[PDB]
Amino acid sequence: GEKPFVCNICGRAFTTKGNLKVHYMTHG
Amino acid sequence: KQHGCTRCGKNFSSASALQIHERTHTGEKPFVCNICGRAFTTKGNLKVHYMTHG
DNA sequence: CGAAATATTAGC
DNA sequence: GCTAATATTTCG
Ligand SMILES: [Zn+2]
Ligand SMILES: [Zn+2]
Ligand SMILES: [Zn+2]
Repeated sequence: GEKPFVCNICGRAFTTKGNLKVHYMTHG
Repeated sequence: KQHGCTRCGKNFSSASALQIHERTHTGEKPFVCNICGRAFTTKGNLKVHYMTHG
């Protein structure tokens, strides 16, 4: 679908692996 | 060349990007919704706003 | 290439 | 949700 990459911590979805990666850092 | 806001100090990726940012200082909002008349600084934000009407 | 579009983010 | 702003991607 539209945003296949999902953050398992907060559940937000993203269009690319890279966008997920940069967001995932904010949980560290 | 760096496209810096000489009048606020922020740097931007292109001249047209500086353009869009300068509107935050001048109050220029060239994109007006045809339904309710709300004005926006960018075409993209007006486009999203139209989806709040349909 | 830089302009334009799009995705995202911050704020409330 | 809905805005304001900008970083990233896309485009001709
Ligand atoms: Zn998350
Ligand atoms: Zn400025
Ligand atoms: Zn409107």
